[PDB]
Amino acid sequence: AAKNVVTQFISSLSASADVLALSKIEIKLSDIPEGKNVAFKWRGKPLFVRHRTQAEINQEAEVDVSKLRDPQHDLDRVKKPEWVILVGVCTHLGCVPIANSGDFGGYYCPCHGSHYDASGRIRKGPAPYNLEVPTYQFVGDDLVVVG
Amino acid sequence: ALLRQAYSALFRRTSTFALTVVLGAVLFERAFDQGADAIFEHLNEGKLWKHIKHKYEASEE
Amino acid sequence: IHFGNLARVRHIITYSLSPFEQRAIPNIFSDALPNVWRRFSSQVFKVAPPFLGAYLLYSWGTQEFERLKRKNPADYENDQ
Amino acid sequence: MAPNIRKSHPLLKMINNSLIDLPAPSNISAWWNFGSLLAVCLMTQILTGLLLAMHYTADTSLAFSSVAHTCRNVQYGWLIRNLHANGASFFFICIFLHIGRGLYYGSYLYKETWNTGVILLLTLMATAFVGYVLPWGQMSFWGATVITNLFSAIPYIGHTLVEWAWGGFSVDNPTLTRFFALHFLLPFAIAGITIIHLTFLHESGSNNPLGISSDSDKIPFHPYYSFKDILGLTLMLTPFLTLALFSPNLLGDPENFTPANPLVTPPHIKPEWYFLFAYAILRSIPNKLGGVLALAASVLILFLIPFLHKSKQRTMTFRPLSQTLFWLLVANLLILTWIGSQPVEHPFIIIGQMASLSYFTILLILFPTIGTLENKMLNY
Amino acid sequence: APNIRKSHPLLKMINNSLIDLPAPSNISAWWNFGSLLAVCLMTQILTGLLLAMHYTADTSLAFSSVAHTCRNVQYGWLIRNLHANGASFFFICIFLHIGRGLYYGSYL
Amino acid sequence: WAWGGFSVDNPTLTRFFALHFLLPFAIAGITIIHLTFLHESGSNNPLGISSDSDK
Amino acid sequence: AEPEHDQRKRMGLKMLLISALLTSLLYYMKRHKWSVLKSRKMAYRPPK
Amino acid sequence: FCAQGEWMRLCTSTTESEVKRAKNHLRSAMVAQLDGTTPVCETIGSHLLNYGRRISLEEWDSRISAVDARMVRDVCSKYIYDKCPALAAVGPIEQLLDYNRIRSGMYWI
Amino acid sequence: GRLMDRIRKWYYNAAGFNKYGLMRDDTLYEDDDVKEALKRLPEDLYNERMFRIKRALDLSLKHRILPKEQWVKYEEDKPYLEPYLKEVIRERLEREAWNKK
Ligand code: HEM
Ligand code: HEM
Ligand code: HEM
Ligand code: HEM
Ligand SMILES: COc1nn(C)c(=O)n1-c1cccc2ccc(C#CC(C)(C)C)cc12
Ligand SMILES: CCCCCCCCO[C@@H]1O[C@H](CO)[C@@H](O)[C@H](O)[C@H]1O
Ligand code: FES
Repeated sequence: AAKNVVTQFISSLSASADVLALSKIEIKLSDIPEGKNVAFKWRGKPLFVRHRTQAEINQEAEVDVSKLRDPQHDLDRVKKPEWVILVGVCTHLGCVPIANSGDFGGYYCPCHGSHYDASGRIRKGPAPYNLEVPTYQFVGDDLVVVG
Repeated sequence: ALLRQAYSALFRRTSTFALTVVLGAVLFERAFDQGADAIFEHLNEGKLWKHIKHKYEASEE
Repeated sequence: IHFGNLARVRHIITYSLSPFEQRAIPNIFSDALPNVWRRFSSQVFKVAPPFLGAYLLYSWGTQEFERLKRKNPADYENDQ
Repeated sequence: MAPNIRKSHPLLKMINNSLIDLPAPSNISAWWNFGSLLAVCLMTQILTGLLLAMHYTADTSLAFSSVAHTCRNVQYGWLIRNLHANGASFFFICIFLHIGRGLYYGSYLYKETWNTGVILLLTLMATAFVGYVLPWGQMSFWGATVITNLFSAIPYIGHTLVEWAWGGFSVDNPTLTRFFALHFLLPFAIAGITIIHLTFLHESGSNNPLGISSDSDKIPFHPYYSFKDILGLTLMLTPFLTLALFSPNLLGDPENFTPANPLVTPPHIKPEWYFLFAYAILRSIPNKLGGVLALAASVLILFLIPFLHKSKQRTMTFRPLSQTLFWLLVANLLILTWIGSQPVEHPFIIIGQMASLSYFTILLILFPTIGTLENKMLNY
Repeated sequence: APNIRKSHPLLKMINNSLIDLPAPSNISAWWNFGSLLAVCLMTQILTGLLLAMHYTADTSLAFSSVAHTCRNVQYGWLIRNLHANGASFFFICIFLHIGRGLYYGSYL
Repeated sequence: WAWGGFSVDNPTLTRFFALHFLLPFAIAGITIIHLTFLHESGSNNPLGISSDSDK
Repeated sequence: AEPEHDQRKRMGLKMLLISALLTSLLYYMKRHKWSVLKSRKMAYRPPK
Repeated sequence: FCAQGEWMRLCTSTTESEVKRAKNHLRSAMVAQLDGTTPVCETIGSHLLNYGRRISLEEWDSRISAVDARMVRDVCSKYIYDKCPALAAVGPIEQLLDYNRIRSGMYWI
Repeated sequence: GRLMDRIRKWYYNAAGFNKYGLMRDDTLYEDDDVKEALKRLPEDLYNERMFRIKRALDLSLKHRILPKEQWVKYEEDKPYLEPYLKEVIRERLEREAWNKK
């Protein structure tokens, strides 16, 4: 009896049904064409899912792994090259970037500069790290489940 | 000698002492407030609404 | 009950006077102040030192921080 | 039963044996005034706090404005709000002098009174930490975020204990609501535990500044100390009110006049003065986990003092080497406090680790060592 | 003192009111409501806190916060039931406690 | 004064929540006093006669 | 930002005056009672 | 505590019953001081020396009979109420303490 | 040479209990050993220590000290309790050691 009541009460404090309901989001890769960045709402913060053309994935390989503050090549960030999924928040002071623009074609944080490439890495600017890459995976050649 | 008078009439009998504190408080409040407010307003001439109020107080439109 | 069990005391006499027969704050100059000085003196060289050292450290670190925000002309001497 | 009803009555008897006929050393100084202040301080917080809670709304969408409505519409809400917020600092100022006094006069040799004391400090800290989050301003949110995220640094059971505390994935409404509950509850635990604190204390009675038995000279609490404390109360109360009435926001971050925004990190996320020193020690150890332990240890270190006493004498009154070491430590703390308010950059970074290092050394190694050495110089 | 149950400033209190405390050998079941009342109290406070961590005191959200607690909070519905019904158990107990005292002149 | 206005409204709800959170604690506190007075005499028993002979 | 601005300050005035008055009074009183211990004299008279 | 208590009663709530009896005691007392030739001589020697004449029991009695509650209260108040007394204590006196506490026992019944 | 002596005499004045008219042994923290030792003191040495201590406490509350003339001098400080205290500890260590064996 004790084990149960405690179990029940303790658990009453963990995330509730409504909250877990937004725990994760599933996006359809079919709605996102290449060369076009689509942003969705995940956990109150913007979620970046850009369809990388075979062209953009190239500009990517051409990146000096040991010439960036947060040293990481596309390899370590994504999974499917044509697919990049980031957490739309500048790693500096929590602002939301702007895709396609910037000195590296990726994203630009209009707060203090912080330029991010097409792979979401801090280039020119104050930001310390590169846009965060959250947990996820794929399901069928058209669905992805972030979170 | 007020001190003696005071002691005898006011501070000796504990019942009269309380009475003195109570009636003493009432008078102290009335006075203390008036004085403080006076010091505050003087130190702030022409700044308070009390002062400028007359300009729009039935003298406009 | 804590009064009467405290200690075994023998042969000590004490004299005291009602509060109404004496002055509340007596001999301010002949006794009070001299001692206030006495006390201050006796302690100053124990307390003051580490606070003074703390100050300097503060002062240095503060100023040193601002100096590092200023520009060093020797970075633009051949920038034509 | 007994002649006077002050000794027979089951209740008055309790009031009497702890505030009237209670034996107190004839020579305790002002440093012994902080106990009552702490107590009075506590009643004041609870009183103002309740008055504020009757107008607050614990909901992200209404917190900030409920507080504003309280200041702008409620009769004297602004005053009550000031008193409560500033009352917190008075509380910590008092607790630090209370703690100091005990360290300098070896009061901690009263182990249980000491230990309950450390628990009082800890509870108090938690109380303010949750209270601060309530107005839901920028610093309210980010402090809440920064500090609760630390637990995710504990191995395996980390990311969970955290998502359990928040009630979700980030400091959000479910966190605010449980913090209000906690903030309402802890002060009572404090009052309760204070009764225990004074109970153990009364087993021995008070210590005194010369640290030698004062049974040879004891005086009744009333009127001696009842008067001395009331005087102490008015003397501290003056700076308090002067601050809370003339410079209401001196000690507070302006960033907290901006409604919390999860998408905007403030430039300088620093705590209220009373937590600065700890925040400094925290950042002294780069490594999420080490820094945490260092933080824990910083306050928990207090539980070891009683066992690190080597002197043959109780107080530091007649121990000049210990006295400078003692004031060195105090100064040490001012510096950590200062470091806690600065960014994480040179020279502050190095100075930080020094002060943090010296802090633990002074208490773990020097104090016990100088103490022994001093014993030898008395030919003991 | 020999055993720490009598010397210790705290255990001593626990001992003189729940262990070595002198009680009549013949008290009946009507003397059981005191403890129940007590236990009952600890239960209310406990469930009450658990509920207060999900309630919102605002006319525009009170009703629904309670509903949100029952529908979304893990066992909120249980906790809610227990608290609400616990109130009655409390009163039932208090009336029997009062009765008992009137019938046996405890009020003396 | 008790409603905080002219009718039972939000200002009343908020102060009631505060009161509802507070009182149980006063109860627990007062219960300690209840049991304290009680222990002065000890419990009464169903026959209403001194039970010192059998405790 | 803070409408109470004026009332708050007017209040600070009242608080200081009263504070000044009460603190002095209580200091005297504290002293008056303690006078008994402050002036107290003792002596050790063993049957020596 | 009890003693000082009784003094406060004297100043604030004496009863005719109490004075009535107190007077009979006092009479038998003055009379008992003239029980013998030495004790009557002691009286004479003293009276003259102190009052500048002799005071007969007949007189003492006239004065003693005029005393009543209302009177006792006024006199005691005049000599005891709120006065700062003189205290002498000898022996294992640790439990008797503070002149302040004793002084405060000099007022309010 | 006379270093140890220079130092000790120095610390002795540095501390300053003598300004209260206290003997070094008067300032000892009263733990268990010291408490037993005090029970063995002869009636006269006990009442003397008692007065010295009560005197110091009165000076403390008064925020005064003794006139320089009355200060206990380093070389005139009588280690009245040290002898007893040392034996008390010796006796304890005997027992402690014997209950191990
Ligand atoms: C809400 C918190 C606290 C309250 C209300 C409180 C209250 C008191 C009171 C009323 C006293 C007696 C008067 C005095 O000596 O000041 C006291 C004594 C004491 N307290 Fe606390 N205290 C608190 C926190 C602490 C803390 C944090 C510690 C230390 C870790 C502590 C250590 C002591 C000790 C050891 C004594 C004995 C003093 C002596 O040497 O005589 N207390 N406290
Ligand atoms: C140990 C006692 C307490 C401490 C140290 C304390 C501390 C605090 C702190 C630090 C804040 C932030 C104030 C600000 O800057 O805006 C606060 C807010 C609050 N406290 Fe307390 N508090 C205490 C007790 C209470 C109690 C007992 C209640 C009522 C049950 C309470 C209710 C509130 C409320 C309603 C707020 C939000 C309103 C505001 O922001 O001013 N507090 N408290
Ligand atoms: C939260 C409310 C209460 C609690 C927790 C409480 C608790 C207790 C407890 C633990 C006892 C001892 C065991 C027993 O005799 O049942 C007791 C005894 C008693 N209580 Fe209460 N009580 C409560 C309310 C009251 C009320 C409302 C009354 C009556 C107006 C009352 C009258 C008594 C009396 C007179 C006794 C003596 C029993 C005897 O005859 O031996 N109690 N109570
Ligand atoms: C003497 C103990 C208590 C009694 C008699 C009691 C009784 C009740 C009652 C009559 C309700 C209405 C329940 C319903 O039918 O919807 C209620 C609601 C509530 N109580 Fe308590 N309560 C107690 C203690 C507490 C405490 C200590 C807290 C937490 C600090 C609390 C928090 C709540 C909350 C959050 C509600 C609203 C949720 C709901 O409606 O179920 N209560 N309580
Ligand atoms: C709600 O967060 C806060 N409450 N309070 C009162 C406060 O100062 N903060 C804060 C606001 C901003 C930055 C902070 C950094 C560290 C801490 C802390 C701490 C402990 C408990 C470990 C001593 C609190 C911060
Ligand atoms: C140490 C205790 C100091 C208490 C000071 C009490 C003074 C508060 O006085 C306040 O002044 C305001 C301005 O006129 C008025 O509006 C308030 O009604 C009045 O209560
Ligand atoms: S927040 Fe993006 S550059 Fe500063």
